[PDB]
Amino acid sequence: LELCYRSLCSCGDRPIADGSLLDFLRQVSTFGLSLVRLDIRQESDRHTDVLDAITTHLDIGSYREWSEERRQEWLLSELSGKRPLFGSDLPKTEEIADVLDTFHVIAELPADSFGAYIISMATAPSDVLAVELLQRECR
Amino acid sequence: LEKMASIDVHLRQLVPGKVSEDDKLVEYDALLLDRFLDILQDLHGEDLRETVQELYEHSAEYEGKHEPKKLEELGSVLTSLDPGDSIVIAKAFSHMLNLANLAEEVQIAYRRRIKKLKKGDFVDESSATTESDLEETFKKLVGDLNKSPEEIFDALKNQTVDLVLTAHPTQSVRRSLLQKHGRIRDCLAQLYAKDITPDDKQELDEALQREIQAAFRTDEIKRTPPTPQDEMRAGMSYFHETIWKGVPKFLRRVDTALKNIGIEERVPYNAPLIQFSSWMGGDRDGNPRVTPEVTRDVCLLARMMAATMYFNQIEDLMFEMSMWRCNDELRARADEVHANSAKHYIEFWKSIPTTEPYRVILGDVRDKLYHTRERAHQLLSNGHSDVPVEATFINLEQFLEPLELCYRSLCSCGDRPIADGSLLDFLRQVSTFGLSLVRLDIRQESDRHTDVLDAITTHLDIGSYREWSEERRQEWLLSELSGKRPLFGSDLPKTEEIADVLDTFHVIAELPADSFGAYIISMATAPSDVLAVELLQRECRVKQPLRVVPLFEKLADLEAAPAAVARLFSVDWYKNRINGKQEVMIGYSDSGKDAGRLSAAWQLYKAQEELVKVAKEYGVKLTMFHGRGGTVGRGGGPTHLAILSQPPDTINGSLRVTVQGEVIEQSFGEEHLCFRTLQRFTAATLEHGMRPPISPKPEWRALLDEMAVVATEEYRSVVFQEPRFVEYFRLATPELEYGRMNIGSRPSKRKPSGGIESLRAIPWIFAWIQTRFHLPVWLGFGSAIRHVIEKDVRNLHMLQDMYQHWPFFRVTIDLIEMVFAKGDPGIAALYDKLLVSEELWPFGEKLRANFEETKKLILQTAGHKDLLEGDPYLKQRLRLRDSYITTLNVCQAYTLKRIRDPSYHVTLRPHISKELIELNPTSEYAPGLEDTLILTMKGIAAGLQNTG
Ligand SMILES: [Cl-]
Repeated sequence: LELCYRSLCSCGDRPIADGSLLDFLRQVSTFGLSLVRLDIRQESDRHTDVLDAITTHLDIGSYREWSEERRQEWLLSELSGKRPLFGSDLPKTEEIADVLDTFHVIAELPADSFGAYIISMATAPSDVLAVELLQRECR
Repeated sequence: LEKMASIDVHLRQLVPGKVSEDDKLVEYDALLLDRFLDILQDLHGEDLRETVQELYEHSAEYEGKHEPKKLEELGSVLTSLDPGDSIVIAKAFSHMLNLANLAEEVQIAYRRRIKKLKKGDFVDESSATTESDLEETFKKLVGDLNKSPEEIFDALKNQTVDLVLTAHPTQSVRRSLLQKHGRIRDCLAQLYAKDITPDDKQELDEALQREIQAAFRTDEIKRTPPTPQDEMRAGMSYFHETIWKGVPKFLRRVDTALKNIGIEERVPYNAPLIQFSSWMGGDRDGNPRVTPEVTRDVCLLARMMAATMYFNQIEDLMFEMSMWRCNDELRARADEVHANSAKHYIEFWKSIPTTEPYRVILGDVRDKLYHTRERAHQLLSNGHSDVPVEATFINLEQFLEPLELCYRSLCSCGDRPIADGSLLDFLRQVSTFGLSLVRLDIRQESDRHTDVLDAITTHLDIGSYREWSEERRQEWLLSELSGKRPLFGSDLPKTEEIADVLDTFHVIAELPADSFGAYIISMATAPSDVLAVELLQRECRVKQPLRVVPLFEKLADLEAAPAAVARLFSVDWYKNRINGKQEVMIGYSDSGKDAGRLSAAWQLYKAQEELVKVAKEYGVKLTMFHGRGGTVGRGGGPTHLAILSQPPDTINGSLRVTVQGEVIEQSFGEEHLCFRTLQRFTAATLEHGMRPPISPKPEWRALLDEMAVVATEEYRSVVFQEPRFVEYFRLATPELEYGRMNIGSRPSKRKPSGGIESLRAIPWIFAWIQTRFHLPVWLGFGSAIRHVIEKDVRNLHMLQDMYQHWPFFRVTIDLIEMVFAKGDPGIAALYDKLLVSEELWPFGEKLRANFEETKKLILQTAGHKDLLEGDPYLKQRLRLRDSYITTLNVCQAYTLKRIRDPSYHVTLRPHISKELIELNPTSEYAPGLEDTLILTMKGIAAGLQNTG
């Protein structure tokens, strides 16, 4: 389309180019390939549940009981690390399976489809960092 | 055309007497040779034929009296051939040798067994003419050992003989040419029916000639150095040739023999007495052509071949299964299956009525078999399918259940006889071949796994897994295998090699477990290698992981092996993962390359002893996997005693053996040959479990330990210490040419710049097989026997006692003697004269003296004056082959001088009638000297077959 527009303008057909063609380009740019971009939203407590099931599964303690500073420190060491975090061998409650499966769906779909991941009941940096880590470790 | 009268004369001079009274071998070979020479004359002219025949007669005179003048005459004729004539002569002699092998197979296959020729002891088990058949082995176990038939039957049900097909070290002959060889063998055989009509005999002769010409007029080069999938398709030929039909036939014969000692049952149809494993497409050790996709391909191809065969077989089964009376359960299944949509038998019945319930269930199974082939073909050809997995057979139980239902049902109605017909054969084929025919083993170097772990540990900044001591390696591997965190992801710097290893594991994880056997670590040395593979298997999400099998190759690896295995059993995680079963692999040829043949044989006996000690200490069922080069890897009769010779309790109802590519035709090409192969494997296994060879007298052990020390000293002092040996090896031997040419898919060296240590054992053996010298097999024996004889006058008597009463020693010596029969130092000398620098000639001379001395000593040990005094049948067949091989040797040697030395101009002779020179256009060497060389290699390889 930009090729058609450029070409038309080259030939002094800018008026023609500024008709249905310009409307089309603007619609492509505004609506993209999806019309809308879907935001995802989840409670922070669901992410805390997932991390606590992981830390319990690794016998490092309960991410839930950890102070915010300990949470932050662990989250930081993991986000900067080179080792993956968990596998199929992980006891997942129906809820924790919901959270992880949602991240897997996000990974298997085009980026043009998504906007923002929104943490309801956010209170501390560990909530945001938790989501960032789950995003990375869910590929 | 009284030309025939000549070849007859020469043939009878080659094999003077009769090895029995049904000895028609010289007749067979004369008949085939005459027809072939007439074909040669009709296609390439009277002069070409007269030349070829003069060459053959000279060669036969040589194999007779061994006058070097005969070699000078052969050479004189062969150098004066321009490349066209050289190709036609080499092709000619390759095909003539093939015909000799064919007449050999017929003779062996129809030789009447002489019940009066049995001596009564174990020596009888070294030749097919006096070995024990299945029933004779039952009677031996019952009489001499007073075992009850119930014990024999119970032993048999739980026994497994696992034959592993590997790629051929050279020309794994194309399936088409095998088919032709079959037609020739059959024509030969039928021509000698003592009741045949003249018109029948005429048409059979014309068919034989027709097929000899057909085989001669097929090219054996060009196209590609066949891809691993092609080599695998060619290896799977023997399932269609003989094995598919052969398994149910052998098992039924077992049933009869069990009946003949009072056992009323049959061998259970699901009992795995016979199993087939394959390396074709799975062994990647030093073979980059074998990729992950190669493994996926040969797995799917196997599933296709199996589904095809089951499909074709189940239609004859459907016609047989026309009964109506049935079990209540099977009637339920029939009404259930009758509720559905009949496409694969419109030629037979519009549809199948519920009054034929067996036919209903079977027709549904036929439908599922078709869908399995179609889905496997779509998976192979695309990568996806559209055939639902619920409409195919994904595991062997799905397949067996309806058939077992038919069998149970038939037996319920007193139709057990009907059930024991095509139905029983089918069940046994399902159980033996499974859904794949073969189970593919995977094999990789330990160093590749070490590379992967080192790249990981480097990527995690924990250090270099490579630099770590074995104890630190073990400790880290243990902490990780017991941990709950995955190890690595996509974010991992993978070299092309490391990507190959990981991708191979991913392919393994994405394929059915029925497809795989064992993961085999070449160059295993320490528990960390096995643990490394186990960890890579788990962290690559291989759901049902393979059994890990260490291949302890070098001598020090063998001494350290039982310590390693004990340490592995002593680890809790591994002990619970193996589920009480461990398989260890030994490579007779690999260890031979390391430390000589005698020292490797004795060290392998001792190492198996110690490994069984460990397995009993910890309560694990040990399974020894016998790699190539062994006593048990030979062809035919000798295998029987070789298996019987293994140290007590090393088998224990699970024999795993390599069927070498250079032997598979002699062991499975023909119906009788296959049956007797399966028989001697099953009988040898069964007997050895219950009647182990004698334990060696302590002086025998001490003597063999000393001999091993001296022998290793000589072998290593020659191969590794002599600086100019590597210079000689490159001249007197076509090893370099073998590495460059399109003969085997594998590189001959692991590191191109290394000496003999970096050379793989197969090109090591092959290089010296081509010159009829066989150094890798006998080197070291001479000085060892010399040593012990001089050390005490009486040690010779002890050696002779060992050869006559200790099976292991007898079979070892016997193998050496067989290899010497395929040897001729004079030809090795010809290679020296044409291809080796003058200042290196005495080197070869000394080596040949060793050759001679060793031969004499081996003879003295075996109590023989001539080689193979105890097996005149083999002596005969070998002599007959040698007359053809010798011409291919001389041709090979002069062709090598011609290739390496463009300054060696020869007085060529005029070309000899209509061509084959224009089938290799993109050759960097001469117009047909590369092809001539390749022909002589394939030919000599086929004539010498197996050594060590
Ligand atoms: Cl119809």
